[PDB]
Amino acid sequence: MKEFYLTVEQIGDSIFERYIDSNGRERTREVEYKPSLFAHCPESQATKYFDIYGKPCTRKLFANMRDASQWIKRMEDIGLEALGMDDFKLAYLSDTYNYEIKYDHTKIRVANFDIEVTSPDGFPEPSQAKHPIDAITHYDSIDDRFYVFDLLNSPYGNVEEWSIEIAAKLQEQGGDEVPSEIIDKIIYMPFDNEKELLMEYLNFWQQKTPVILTGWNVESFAIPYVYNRIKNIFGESTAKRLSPHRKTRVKVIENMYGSREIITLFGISVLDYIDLYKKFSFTNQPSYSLDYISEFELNVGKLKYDGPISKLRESNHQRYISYNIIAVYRVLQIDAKRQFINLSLDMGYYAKIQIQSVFSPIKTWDAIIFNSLKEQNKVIPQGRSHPVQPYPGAFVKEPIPNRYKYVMSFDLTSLYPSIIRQVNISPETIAGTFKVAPLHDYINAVAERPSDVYSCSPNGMMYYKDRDGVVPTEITKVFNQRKEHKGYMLAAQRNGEIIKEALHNPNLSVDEPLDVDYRFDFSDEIKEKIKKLSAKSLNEMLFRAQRTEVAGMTAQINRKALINGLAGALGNVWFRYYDLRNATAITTFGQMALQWIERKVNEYLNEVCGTEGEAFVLYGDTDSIYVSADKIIDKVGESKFRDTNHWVDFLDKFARERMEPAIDRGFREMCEYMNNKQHLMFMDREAIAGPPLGSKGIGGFWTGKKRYALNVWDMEGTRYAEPKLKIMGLETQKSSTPKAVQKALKECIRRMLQEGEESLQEYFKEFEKEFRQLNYISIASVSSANNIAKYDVGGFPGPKCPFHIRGILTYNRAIKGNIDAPQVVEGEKVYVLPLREGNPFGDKCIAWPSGTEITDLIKDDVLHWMDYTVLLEKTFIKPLEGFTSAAKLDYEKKASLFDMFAF
DNA sequence: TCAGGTAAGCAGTCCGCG
DNA sequence: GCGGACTGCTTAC
Ligand SMILES: Nc1ccn([C@H]2C[C@H](O)[C@@H](COP(=O)(O)OP(=O)(O)OP(=O)(O)O)O2)c(=O)n1
Ligand SMILES: [Mg+2]
Ligand SMILES: [Mg+2]
Repeated sequence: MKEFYLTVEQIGDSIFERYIDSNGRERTREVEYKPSLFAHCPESQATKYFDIYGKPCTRKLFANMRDASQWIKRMEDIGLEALGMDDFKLAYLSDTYNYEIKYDHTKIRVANFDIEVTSPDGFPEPSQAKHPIDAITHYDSIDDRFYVFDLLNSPYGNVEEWSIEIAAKLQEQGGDEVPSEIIDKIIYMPFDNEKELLMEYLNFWQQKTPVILTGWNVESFAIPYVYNRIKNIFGESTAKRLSPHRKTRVKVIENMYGSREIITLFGISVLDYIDLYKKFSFTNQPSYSLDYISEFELNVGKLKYDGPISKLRESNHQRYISYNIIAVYRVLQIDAKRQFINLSLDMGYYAKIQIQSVFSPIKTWDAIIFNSLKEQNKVIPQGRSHPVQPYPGAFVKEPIPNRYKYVMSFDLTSLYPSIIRQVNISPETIAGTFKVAPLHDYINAVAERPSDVYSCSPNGMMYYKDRDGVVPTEITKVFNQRKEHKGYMLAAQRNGEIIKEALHNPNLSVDEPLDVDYRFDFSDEIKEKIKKLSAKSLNEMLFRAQRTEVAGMTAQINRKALINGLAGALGNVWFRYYDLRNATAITTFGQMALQWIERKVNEYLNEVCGTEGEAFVLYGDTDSIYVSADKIIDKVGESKFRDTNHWVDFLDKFARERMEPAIDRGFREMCEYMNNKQHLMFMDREAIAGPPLGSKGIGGFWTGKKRYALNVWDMEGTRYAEPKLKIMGLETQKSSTPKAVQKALKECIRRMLQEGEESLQEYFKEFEKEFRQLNYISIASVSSANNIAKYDVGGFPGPKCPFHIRGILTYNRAIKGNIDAPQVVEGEKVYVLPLREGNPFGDKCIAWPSGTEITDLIKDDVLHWMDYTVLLEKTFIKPLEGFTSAAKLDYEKKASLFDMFAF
């Protein structure tokens, strides 16, 4: 076995490292690491160390890390650059693991835990920890066991032991329905008192010390609550046993409004799953409660109980403990699906950072680039201070609002990273500048050629062509990984569609799902076998295919996110390689590329159609073009196609055989114009969109920038069994839009695009008539709630008070005095409802914590005073009015001369 | 909402617009 | 009532 680190820390002049040794065993060591830093030196001094610009450096080897840090300070005092890796544990990892790390996840202890705390007087604050911890469930990935620590005796009630037998039984049997597959994995430990529970928990923790520590809100709640509670009962030294090195730090996390505390446990890598989910899922959710996310991710029912959670232990200890166990399992279930832990480990070990640093793209890239440059004995520059300066980004074309019947789209592959590679944009590759013409002049190829020597961006920057910069080199490596995983994702997607087709004609038989790798396109043999399978086996295969697609999505999109993160890091003042010249070189080239190719595609299609000056490109955003294909379809004639799939094939062939070579010629010319190092502008066909053949559907529409809908039949080579709606920006896509309203607006759009005006009018009429029956939560708007205190003029709305904040203030007055009433949390999200005039709440709206039922203290009055009319107009009618006017449709049948009863 | 980036949409407040 | 200046929030990329 090749060795790999688990955790690394600097504590004074020592590195503390936990690691897996050559025999696969977990060990810990203290190393008195002597760091090196660098200073510029005269050419007269023979050296093997050079900075990124090729200037010679002397290496200074320090007696200890404190000496090195002090030297950095004195160098600032003198006014001289202190070069090298100033984060010493990153240098330590680089020296200790001077190879591509291969890690074995089976040896890494991943701990998932959740605690329960009964509190009669509101939310139990982690920084006070004034209430007993009465349950802990702690899952250990190495043991594959759920360790349950259950407090039987508390000042808030004495209870009986939890029953695994009742826990396993169905809810319909009066049981808790703890999943059958974890029942035999539960190790249950009841405790007479809290001191014994906590002492035993620490002994357990010492035996099975987490490397990766996760759960739901563990960083903001569970960890600080456990640490502070132990601290309160036993003292500080005992609480610090949560750290393998007995070192902890209270860390103050600042935001805009804006501060909270966490506990850093040295020698542990905390990856709170809520934060992993927020970074890696690419969702924006109305609520981030575990119940909400679990329901969204797994389609599992909410954990049902009677009364408040503050009385659950006393009234139903059995359910209390079962739900604590289930809470831990649901995070495991989400991860088995999303694979964010696996992703974090992959990224972390690739970069050679503390695993928790994956949350920082700057730290991630700083380490990758340092390791790369170190291999060539090059020396990284010192991070400098920079004022924050705004800079220009992408071009977005203003579309003409309209219906668009036949649409084909194209999108540049990893644009920004591709620009970096093509132009060779890097700190050490800057060759100089050239005199800029207006962007329009480059777009139209009338400007003077920037350089005959160097590779250029239209922002005025020139780059060397003799060798690749470190940024192009390293971005290429991660890009290639992304490309591989996207390949697996798309194959699984295509494979899913094959299964969906078979599900139309399932064989009536008893059989098993096929053992197949869904990351690769099914062979003919597999395809034949699939057509002979039962619906039960096919649905299981579909589930597996979709789980494979999810796994591939996680791996690809977040590698895409990482490489795009490097382009953005160049525009962040804290990045070691911050340079607005390089950040703007990328964005400005991107603007030119889009508009260059818009002109080229327009010219090509005008030529092939035998027309002049017509706009075929209807829209573009950053690196995409949307092309009107009406004229292409019309040249062969609607009536010449057998079915929808026939014209989809035609457009697919047209894109591949005609348009793609034209796009490529256009970009090859642009590459020569800018004298770039390597042509890397690859613009794959994305969507083929249109109405079903023979229908009255409109196919698509745009209302404005970043606001459109398309009926897609093929997306990047995935031919759908059923057409899929691609809706961007519209209210159906916004977490702020009520759930039921998203659903209704989506159906209106479906009818518009697939069936036509009449079908849309029928549905509108029905929804308008029935909507007052919808559950209040389904028709509540959602909003983040920041700056509640600012607009609070005890306790009424101050000047310019936002609508949702007014709602919260209404809520606060209506629950005033109640210690048990759920409190709106600053920075979190609320449901919002309008209130009818003359209501007992004294204002026009009310808001309460999102993902929850409004407290029974006021529920009936809210339900009675809900303004359904205002609700409908604001969330449904107004957006729909926007869709239909853009599409030139009416959602209500206009009067005609035919209106003499007989239609 | 600690944690790479910019562009740009819509809701709402305030208040002008004879 | 619509829209402009402005804040707040949320999306596309
Ligand atoms: N969060 C984001 C999203 C996008 N972009 C920029 C960089 C992208 O390269 C460009 C185009 O966005 P795409 O969504 O088309 O993503 P890519 O082109 O990078 O990848 P691909 O199109 O291959 O999926 O926009 C960004 O800086 N930050
Ligand atoms: Mg792209
Ligand atoms: Mg794009």
